[PDB]
Amino acid sequence: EDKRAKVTSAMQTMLFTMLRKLDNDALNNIINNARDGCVPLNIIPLTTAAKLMVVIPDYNTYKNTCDGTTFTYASALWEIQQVVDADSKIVQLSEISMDNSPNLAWPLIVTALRA
Amino acid sequence: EDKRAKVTSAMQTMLFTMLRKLDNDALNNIINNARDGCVPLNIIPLTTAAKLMVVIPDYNTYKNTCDGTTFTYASALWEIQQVVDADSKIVQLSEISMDNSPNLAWPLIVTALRA
Amino acid sequence: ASKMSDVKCTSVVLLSVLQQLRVESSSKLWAQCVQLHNDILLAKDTTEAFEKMVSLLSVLLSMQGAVDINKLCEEMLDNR
Amino acid sequence: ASKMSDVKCTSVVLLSVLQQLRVESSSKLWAQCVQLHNDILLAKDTTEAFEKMVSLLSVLLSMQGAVDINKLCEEMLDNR
Repeated sequence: EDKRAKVTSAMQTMLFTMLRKLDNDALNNIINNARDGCVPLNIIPLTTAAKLMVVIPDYNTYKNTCDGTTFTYASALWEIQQVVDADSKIVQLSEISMDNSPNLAWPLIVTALRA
Repeated sequence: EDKRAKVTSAMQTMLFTMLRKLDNDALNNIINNARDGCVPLNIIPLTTAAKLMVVIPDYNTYKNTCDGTTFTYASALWEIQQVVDADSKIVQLSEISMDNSPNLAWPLIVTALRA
Repeated sequence: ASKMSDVKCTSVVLLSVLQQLRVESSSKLWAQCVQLHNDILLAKDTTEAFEKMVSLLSVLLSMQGAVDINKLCEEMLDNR
Repeated sequence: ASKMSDVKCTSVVLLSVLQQLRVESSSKLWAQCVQLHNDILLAKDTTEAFEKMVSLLSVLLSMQGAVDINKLCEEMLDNR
């Protein structure tokens, strides 16, 4: 696996170098979010009202993407439907405040639909 | 095969578009030669004195690449060893002249070695 | 004829990166990556090519143990 | 970090073009295209990457019935 892994590390380094050369707003968004631990759980859909599930690691990333019931991601707007914690317990949108932030079981999971 | 061929034509068009964007002297040489019917018969070697076999369609392409016993191809010099015609009959380097050109059985085959 | 050729070349690499991560073991997911790879190559305008590229790239980003993006930036910042 | 990334991306496409031409049927030739594909990705300077690219591209050009380069230039000149 030693000879095989060196080719994998070389092809993956080339992959993101090409993506970095594209400089696409929607591509840079999902890559930068993935760097902060904000990764999707399924294939990002393109049809309207389709399910998307993203992970939000900390509260500082939540306010950067969520505004009210709208969720901005991949250069698109998403209508939030469910919010759960690490124990699969549904969390209301009113609980997520700056005062109640360190009381929830981070990270959370947002199930939203495309606009 | 109709759905599969459309992807093949799309990937091959992208392949040469990338090669055209590279603008490499050795890459442009073998592609332009292949357009004129001057195609290699085996993998172009990189080691010295290794065998290379190229096809030469007409006499106007011969003088563009061959000078004496030296063969210029892929931005490299090649020492010619054998020259045969369409009937596998070995042709000497003295026969290939402008006066005896329409008498040979074109195309020819050159077996040369790297310098 | 434009940047369109750079996205289509990258989509072939991304599908190759997935196949080296042994994604072909899932016939359900591999057929989705293949169909998106075919959609990008057959796209006409850049808008359709990039949006399909987002769906294909999200497949890679959805696998946690596959790639740590912070690791590749370290190997990139150490050489620059 | 340079044009080096454009040659390595193209070499992945060229290997993918060969595999769609069903070159994998020859274990002797496919192992040579795979090893050249691995040599380009692991190359350090651009000189070694392009020279290995010449050997890999010559594999495609050596197959007469695979690709007519004049055909792709027609589909390219008609659209431009």
